[PDB]
Amino acid sequence: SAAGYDRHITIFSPEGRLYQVEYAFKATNQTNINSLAVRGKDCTVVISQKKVPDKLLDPTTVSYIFCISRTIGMVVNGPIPDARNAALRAKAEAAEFRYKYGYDMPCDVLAKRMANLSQIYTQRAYMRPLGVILTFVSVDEELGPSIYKTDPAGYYVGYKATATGPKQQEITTNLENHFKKSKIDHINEESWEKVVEFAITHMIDALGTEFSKNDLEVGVATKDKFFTLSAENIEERLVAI
Amino acid sequence: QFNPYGDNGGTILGIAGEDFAVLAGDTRNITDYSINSRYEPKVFDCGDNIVMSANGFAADGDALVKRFKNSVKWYHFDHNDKKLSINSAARNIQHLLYGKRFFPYYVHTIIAGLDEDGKGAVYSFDPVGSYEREQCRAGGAAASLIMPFLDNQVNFKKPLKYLSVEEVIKLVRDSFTSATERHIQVGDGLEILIVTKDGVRKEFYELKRD
Amino acid sequence: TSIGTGYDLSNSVFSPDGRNFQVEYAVKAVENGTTSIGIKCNDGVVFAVEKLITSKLLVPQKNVKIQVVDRHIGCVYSGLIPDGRHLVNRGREEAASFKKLYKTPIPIPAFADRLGQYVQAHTLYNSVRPFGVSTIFGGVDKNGAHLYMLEPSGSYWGYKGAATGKGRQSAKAELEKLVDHHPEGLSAREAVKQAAKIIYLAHEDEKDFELEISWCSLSETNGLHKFVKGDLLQEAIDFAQKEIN
Amino acid sequence: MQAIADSFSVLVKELQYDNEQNLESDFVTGASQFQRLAPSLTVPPIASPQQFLRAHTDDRNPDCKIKIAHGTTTLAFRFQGGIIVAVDSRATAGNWVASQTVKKVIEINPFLLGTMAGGAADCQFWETWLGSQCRLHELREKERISVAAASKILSNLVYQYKGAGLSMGTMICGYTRKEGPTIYYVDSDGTRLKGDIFCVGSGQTFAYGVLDSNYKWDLSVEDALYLGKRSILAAASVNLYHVTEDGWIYHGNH
Amino acid sequence: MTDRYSFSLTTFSPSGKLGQIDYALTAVKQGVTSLGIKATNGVVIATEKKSSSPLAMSETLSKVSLLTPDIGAVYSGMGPDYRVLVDKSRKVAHTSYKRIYGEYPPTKLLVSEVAKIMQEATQSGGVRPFGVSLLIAGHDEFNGFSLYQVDPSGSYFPWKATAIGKGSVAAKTFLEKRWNDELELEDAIHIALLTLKESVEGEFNGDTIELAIIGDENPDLLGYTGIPTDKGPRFRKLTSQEINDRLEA
Amino acid sequence: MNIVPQDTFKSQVSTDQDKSVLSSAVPSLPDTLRQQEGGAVPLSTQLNDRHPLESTLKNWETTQRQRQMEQYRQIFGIAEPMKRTMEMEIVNRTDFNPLSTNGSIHRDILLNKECSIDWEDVYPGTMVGDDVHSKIEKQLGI
Amino acid sequence: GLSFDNYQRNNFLAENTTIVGVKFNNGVVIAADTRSTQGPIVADKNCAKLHRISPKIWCAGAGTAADTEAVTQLIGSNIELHSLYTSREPRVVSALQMLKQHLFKYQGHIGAYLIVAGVDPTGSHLFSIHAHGSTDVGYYLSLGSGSLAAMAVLESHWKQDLTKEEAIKLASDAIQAGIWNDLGSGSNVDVCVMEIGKDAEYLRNYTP
Amino acid sequence: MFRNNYDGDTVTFSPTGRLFQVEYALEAIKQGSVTVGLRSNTHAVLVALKRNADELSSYQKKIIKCDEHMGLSLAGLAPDARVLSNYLRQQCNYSSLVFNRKLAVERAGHLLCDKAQKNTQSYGGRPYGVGLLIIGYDKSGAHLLEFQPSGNVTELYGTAIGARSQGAKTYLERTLDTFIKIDGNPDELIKAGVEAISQSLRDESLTVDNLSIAIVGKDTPFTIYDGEAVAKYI
Amino acid sequence: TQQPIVTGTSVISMKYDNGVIIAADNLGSYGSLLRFNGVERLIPVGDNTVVGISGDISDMQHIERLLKDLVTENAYDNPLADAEEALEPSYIFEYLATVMYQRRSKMNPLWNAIIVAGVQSNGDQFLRYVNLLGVTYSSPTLATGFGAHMANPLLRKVVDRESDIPKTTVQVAEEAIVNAMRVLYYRDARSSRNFSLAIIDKNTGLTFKKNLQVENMKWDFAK
Repeated sequence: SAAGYDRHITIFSPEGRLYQVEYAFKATNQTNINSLAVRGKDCTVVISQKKVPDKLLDPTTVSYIFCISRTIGMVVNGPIPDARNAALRAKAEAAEFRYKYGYDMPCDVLAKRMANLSQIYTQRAYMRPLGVILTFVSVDEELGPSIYKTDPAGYYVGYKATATGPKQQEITTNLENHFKKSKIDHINEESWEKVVEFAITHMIDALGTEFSKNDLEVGVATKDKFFTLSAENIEERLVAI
Repeated sequence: QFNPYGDNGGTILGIAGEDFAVLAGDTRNITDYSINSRYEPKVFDCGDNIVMSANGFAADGDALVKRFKNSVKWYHFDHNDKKLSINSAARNIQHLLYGKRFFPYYVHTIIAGLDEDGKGAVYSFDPVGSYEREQCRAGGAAASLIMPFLDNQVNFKKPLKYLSVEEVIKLVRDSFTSATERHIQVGDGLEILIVTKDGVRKEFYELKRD
Repeated sequence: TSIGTGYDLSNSVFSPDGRNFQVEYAVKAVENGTTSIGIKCNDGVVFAVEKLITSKLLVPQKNVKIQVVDRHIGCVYSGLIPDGRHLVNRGREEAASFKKLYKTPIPIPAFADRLGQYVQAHTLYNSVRPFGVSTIFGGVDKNGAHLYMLEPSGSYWGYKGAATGKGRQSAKAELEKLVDHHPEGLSAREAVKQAAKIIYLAHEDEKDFELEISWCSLSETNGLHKFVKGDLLQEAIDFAQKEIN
Repeated sequence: MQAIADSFSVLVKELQYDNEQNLESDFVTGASQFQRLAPSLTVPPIASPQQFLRAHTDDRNPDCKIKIAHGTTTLAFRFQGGIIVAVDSRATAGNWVASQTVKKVIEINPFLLGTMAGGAADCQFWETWLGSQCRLHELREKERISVAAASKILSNLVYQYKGAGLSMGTMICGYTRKEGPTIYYVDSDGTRLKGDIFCVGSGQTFAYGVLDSNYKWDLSVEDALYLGKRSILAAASVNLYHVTEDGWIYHGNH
Repeated sequence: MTDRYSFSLTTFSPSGKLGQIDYALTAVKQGVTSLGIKATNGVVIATEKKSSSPLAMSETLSKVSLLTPDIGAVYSGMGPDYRVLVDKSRKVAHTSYKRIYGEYPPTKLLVSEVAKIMQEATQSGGVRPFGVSLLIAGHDEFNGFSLYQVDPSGSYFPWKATAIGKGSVAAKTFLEKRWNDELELEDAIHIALLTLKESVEGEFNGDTIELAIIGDENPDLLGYTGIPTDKGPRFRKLTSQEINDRLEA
Repeated sequence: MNIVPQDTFKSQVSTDQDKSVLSSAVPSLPDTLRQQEGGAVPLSTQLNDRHPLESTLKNWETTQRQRQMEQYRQIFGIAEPMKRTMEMEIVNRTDFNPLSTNGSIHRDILLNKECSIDWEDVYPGTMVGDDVHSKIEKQLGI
Repeated sequence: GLSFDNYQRNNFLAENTTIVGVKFNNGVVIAADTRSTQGPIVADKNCAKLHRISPKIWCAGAGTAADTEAVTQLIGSNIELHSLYTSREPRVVSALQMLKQHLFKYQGHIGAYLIVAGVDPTGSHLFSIHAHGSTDVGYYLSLGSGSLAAMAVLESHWKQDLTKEEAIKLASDAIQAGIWNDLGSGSNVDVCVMEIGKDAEYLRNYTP
Repeated sequence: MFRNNYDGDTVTFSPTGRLFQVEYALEAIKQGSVTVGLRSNTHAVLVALKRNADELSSYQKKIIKCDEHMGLSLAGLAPDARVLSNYLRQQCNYSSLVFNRKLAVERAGHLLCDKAQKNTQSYGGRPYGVGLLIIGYDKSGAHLLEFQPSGNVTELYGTAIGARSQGAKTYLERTLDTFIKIDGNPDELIKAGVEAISQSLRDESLTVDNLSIAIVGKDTPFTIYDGEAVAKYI
Repeated sequence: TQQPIVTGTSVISMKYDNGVIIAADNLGSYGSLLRFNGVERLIPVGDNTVVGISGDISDMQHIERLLKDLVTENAYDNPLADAEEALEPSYIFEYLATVMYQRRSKMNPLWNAIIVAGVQSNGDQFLRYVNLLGVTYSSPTLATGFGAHMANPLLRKVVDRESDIPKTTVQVAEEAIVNAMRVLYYRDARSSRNFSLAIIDKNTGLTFKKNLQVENMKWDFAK
């Protein structure tokens, strides 16, 4: 661990590392849930795991998927307070971009903006990074289906598909094997329902033990709108193969 | 361009006696041809046996009286409820008026009370703070009608020193009655505040036009 | 480990495991407060507080332990009294501003989000301290009845039943039993009786206590937040005393 | 951070009482308005305050007009052991009776005198302020202030407001051990002139000629007083002041 | 008040060394290898792409950035600091030079601006030094081609050929044995590919390494025609197909 | 919710209104020598004959920022403007570079002006003062 | 930024072209005259008035010449920085927004009146921009002291289906009418053609 | 020992969840002398025992007048007492000036709580360390409030604060029904207060020098008796 | 503002033995165009106070917002807001007059004339006037604009001094107000036939009558 300083603020250790950033990274696995993001031909699908062990909770109020703009959706890995803080700031960023430049904010530009803010947090002494990982999904009017991920260190990158959580390695390996088999960097289907079913199947075979309709959360981005599915829609998708 | 000033047309008079002071004013508030109100006092008891009047633009006079009363409240708070003397009040009012040197109050101010020897005292202020102690001061419309009437019956040089309070009240009433007869802005009532060692007493007399 | 040495002297510091120990210490401060519960019925909410008796010198009507944030929003809290008062004032300001701007009472989730963001902003800098209070609030809006619980970390959730304070374990067990025994739902009067019973059962610590209950229901109070009159409170107390003995 | 929260938490704005200056001027928070060594002057919050003030200062009620100091003759000179200051006390009557005689010369200190010759309020206010400044300086330095320093303070102050609307011409007369007897003239334009003989008034050429006819450095006190009185009488009863190292002495009609 | 200041985060150790700058240099030395080679007709700048997972699209994130049409840069160290400094350099090229003189700055002056920005971070009360090292290649009319290296402390030096990162010493020796005054741009590209071949542990193909050149003007990249005096950009980033073709040859 | 800046005129004046440059001999009067403005510039001259657009240009960005904060307060709550102001204040307070006047990179990122240029950026711009110690005294409040 | 020094001093001392834009089925054309006048005197008989905000976004201005040049250059710098930041081709709407907000900030004290044409991944765009910050869309626009003759020519022979050649001819004819019938215009005709999916073609001294 | 590590400032919780600086500020009240407050349906009174530095010194002022209808008494630090009394005076003055309205006692208590809570959650300052007893008469009748510097205000019929105030509080509890009904007789209420404060005396006797009294009521403006004015109540 | 655009004409008010009566017409005029019909210019503030405003309509709506904010802030957080801690007419008038004078001193006045009418908690009648200059006064009869020259001489016939107040019933005062409104509709070119009236009585409370029309108009003397 940090010897002297580096236990409070973000300055270099003798090894050239930033311990507070790494600890913020470790803070992202507190919720112990997983999320997956895949691209279709004209849609992008994000599927997140719901865990509600408490019987006194209202399940409809538990969600880690947020709507940022008309076309952009976001999934957060980490504690829900920093998740909501990040969601509000992302909404403000997208709206201000639209006001200032006359056209809708693309997913990758928003990811870069959030990453620059994270860089601010990693360099300033009196600011702490947010212990969350952000994944933005959309169907950009130029780049087509898009998935971009940002982390507490300020690093962001785009993905053909991605997975994040305590069990991200298994899902990543399964996706890599599937893409080796199919030799296509996306899913060849004409409707987002088939893509959602494929993502559910991938999640089931990776995590194991399956789930019901109340243990899952699905968001789908098309060229016009990003929308979150309800419990009945997820039940229909589970029933339909 | 917006004009922030106005005129309300009153008449005030302050007289210093041997052991008393008198401040009187007409109670009619008008807007240049119309009667806004027939009873609107302009002479106010400010505490510590000090009476004040600010004749002219009514909003400015109300603001000045409000500020002076609040300042007197803080003076009592900060100095163990010490009585504010008339000369100290005059200096406070001078500072209050000169604080608006480049945006002045459009008023003529008169204050009355008793000095540290118990004798009557009246102070008159110019609109930007210049002030002096006087035996008798008439201000506003019809002052040119009121001062000669007083000088015709009083030797300020019966001498004013030996006059009683009732005689002064009667003389003020007579001068205001004559001014009401001769001037279209004077009338509808006269209010007189008298300051003596026993405090402040109020008198009201109806004038013409009801 | 409950005590993180070297990482528990500043507010906005991550531990090597990714934990914030000052927020957890505020949580421990919350866990010592008085027991408070909230129950959500078919068309409203009920709040119950285990008040501790005090000297007779207190004016009886000027010391109430259930705060009215707005005509449709009521809340209780456990922890530090000044922090609870501050958060209630912030909630009242937010509700008033929303009603002024949008000419309608603020929906409960929007109020919860604003309060949660305000609480979360106090875990970001070393010049402030996390709130030492946990709050159970709720009410009725156009979408129905809502009950929420908010924690010092800024985390909040909607609940079927919520409990906080010293007697939180027994109260939570009773709330779970009540939820299990009524899959269909619950009514406001049954909710009041069960709230009295749960407050009475949770008490375990030589000191006499009184009870406060509060309603907010569409059928009973026309969607407004009200206290309990003599008759209903006495009936609930009788039911609770029968339950205990 | 909590102050920031208070700034964004929702009557006071319309009253303009969120500004500390407005609260101080109305005596809400205390009597700090009467505690400023440098007084605060209200200015109209418009593009042309000077034009506004000039237009509104020349328009009906005689009692609401700014009082102007008498343009009557004022004389000052320094003969051998002090300063003779002479004014004419022929006051002008109006709609008032004076309890006692007025004075055309302001007594700044027991050792300093000034003359009005301009706007009465400006001269009275700023010479009282100058007396306060001189008192504070003398307390600090444990020595009487030089006349040059006091005149320079007044000149700097009036120059800071040059063109705003002030009008004042004053003659600062003093006597110190290091300087001797000194007379300065300070104007609202920022002028500051040291001199031996000053004559400012309606008719001052006659008084200046009478002085120059019979002026010498070897005048005595009685001779100097007589010469000043005669010069004032030639100009146009007469108030006299004799300033020496120990202060000023006032003569009613000597 | 005690918040009107904040003590310096970078201080001298008793030996006379600034510890934070040394730790930033260590962080640089833990980074991926990048190199630059200066020839007679151009400059080659190269680096190794890295990926957290194979599912990442390596083309979205580029370690090679155009600062001006005639100036490009590459890195070793921490990526977000790179992004911040590149945005700042692109802005400064316009605010300080092009809006004043109507032309883009020379290579050395832009390097100086970047180095000043980096130095100001080592004398501060609330930012740590940038933990990154810079390679800037460029061309200008009165100086020809140039290659510079910028350190976290803000010191910059011109190089005929150099490398930074994890495999910097071996790459430096290999470039020392393989440089001369009469090298050409194609020879420099081949030498750069050979040098990078010794540092990449995984797949050495066109989708895992990144190259760019400062060479001759490319009028086909201007986007408009009609002005004979308007020179095209001299900065050009080689595509993956071109890198694969050069590797096969 | 202001677009054009409003309430830009002074309402009061005094000879000690500039706390940075006050005479030590007469603390109620300003120090003309250390002002270094030509020596013949009374404060009154600054109250008249200004270009009408100068106040609009000088306060433009602050006005837009305040409108944005007001919109955030109306739509998001108190916490959002509070956090934005806290971030900006921390960044501004931790920066002290007496030898340079340029804004920081992080300030530009927070202001969302990473790739924006205005005439203030292009045009950023004695016997006494203009030294490091004057800036130290002004920054520390001593 | 821009200074206000010596404003009072200057007051004290005092007290003592044809431009057209046309739209065709696959792009836009912008044309201008080449006469520069410092009053009644012809300063330059061949002066370029078509200015480049970006390689495929061009503009031509009237009003205060220094203001037009400075505003165009500043918006070009902003557009270049934004395009680098987003790694995307600049759009005409972005330049329009930047110009509109910059002109609205200065409350009409910057005397630049512009015609802005361009192509981008969303298509072809033509806009008019006023010095006070108002903008408008059109299919054909004219500007300058010769704008009425040019607009008469445009109203004579404009239709929805126009090829590149017809659009170039029509713009050239409008500039020619401005040249012949207006004293401020004359000399040569400069053209710039932008098509969807091609490089911009800048033809200096097209007809003469 | 473990408390010694977590009591540096007011932005630190101990591992058990305790804010020790606020507790110390609360403990600072015991260093001040005893004050008693009580009221009935018509009048409210305060009684204070004053202390002197020595024989040659004067006695400390324990009762401060805020407005013609409201006042308070202090127990604890002098600077915080001065600050809070001036703040209450400013608030009353603002109410009177802006609305021509008398500031309510409940409003004053809420304002004091709001001002006191701020210093207990932000770094750079300290919590207040004075308890206050506030009496007033307004449109809702007579009011007595107890302000604790943690940021708490309670409304009571009677109370006492300061060193050894438990005896006076016990006496007030025992005889609540007696003095709660003393309407229209100020002297009886004042004597009840004096008897209540007599329970807190230890080797001390009330004199004309160390006793201060204050009263407010329906027709009685807030009035302070000192010196011989209290000789009749001894 | 610096010049009114949409305006209302006149408000007239009178004291009687047990309360006050106030009235104003429903019209917002756009220059000489009678543009808006249906503008309520009497604002009830609580159950004991009515405020009548004439002049600029946007400034009037701003004043309405201020009054609503004042009412809402009264209940924050007094539980006795409906009890003895309710707002008094004098409080409202003091606040409004302070605002008007402060904005006059700011060279940004609210171009309005305001009458506050109501009953104090002790049963006294309150009737006060303040304008854009901050000039305030009281009288048994009050009016703004054209009413101040036409309606006031009529009403002063009924209540000429303070001793006439106890002799004046509510019926007589309402009849006088209605007749004055009819005269105003006769001789004011910016007037409306539709008006609203409000009675504040210390016994019966607040009665707010809307959609009142001038009736019994003599037009038959044409020739």
